[PDB]
Amino acid sequence: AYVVTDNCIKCKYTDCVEVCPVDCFYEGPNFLVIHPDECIDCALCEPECPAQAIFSEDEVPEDMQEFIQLNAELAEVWPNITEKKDPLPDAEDWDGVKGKLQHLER
Ligand code: SF4
Ligand code: F3S
Repeated sequence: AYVVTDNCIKCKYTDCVEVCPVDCFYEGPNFLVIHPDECIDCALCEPECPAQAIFSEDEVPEDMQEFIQLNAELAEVWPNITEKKDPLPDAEDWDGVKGKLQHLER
C-alpha cells in the first residue's frame, strides 16, 4: 500500500486521484487517504502529489508512522473520490507546514 501523510492535510490537491487505476482514494474534509486493501502499489500517484505527501508504506518516515494505520481506519469511513477537484483555497500557504495532523477533520 501507498500511504498519504501529513502534508496533504489542508492542501488536498487531489492530483493523485487521476492516475490511480483502481480508485482507492477516500475523501475527507481536508485530507485524502488510500485504502490499503485496494491499493495495488503501482506507485503512479506518488510523483503526482504536489505536496509530496504520498509514500510507499515501507518508506513512510519514522515520525509519520501513525499515518499508515490512519489511512487504513479513515478509508473505511470516508467516501470514495474518483475525480480531481480544485485544491483547498489556501493550499499553498499550508504546503510544507509541518505538524498538520492537529488540523485533520473527520
Ligand atoms: S500506488 Fe497506485 S493503486 Fe495505490 S493509490 Fe497509488 S495510484 Fe492508486
Ligand atoms: S496533497 Fe493530498 S489530495 Fe493527493 S495530490 Fe497530494 S495526496
